[PDB]
Amino acid sequence: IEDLLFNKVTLADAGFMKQYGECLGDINARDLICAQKFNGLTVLPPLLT
Amino acid sequence: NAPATVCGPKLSTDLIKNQCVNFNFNGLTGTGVLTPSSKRFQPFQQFGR
Repeated sequence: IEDLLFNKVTLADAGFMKQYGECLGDINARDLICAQKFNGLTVLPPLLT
Repeated sequence: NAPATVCGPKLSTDLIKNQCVNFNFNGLTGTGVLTPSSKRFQPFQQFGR
């Protein structure tokens, strides 16, 4: 039952790591996360996994 | 805002890529890293935003 619930909600960022090289290697796509990171906005992971 | 043909006296240098440098492009100054681009500029376009 927990499998169905998790698939029913769309999440933006699967993880909480975004390497510097990856943003530069993906410049063509206007990724929303890379734009936030380059402007000093950060999202922190929850303590409990 | 657009291509220019009248410029002040100043010596140019060689392009340095994949490194954080101070740049000056036709009078526009800043700091950043330069990498090759796949964008397609029309003849009357000089800058992208």
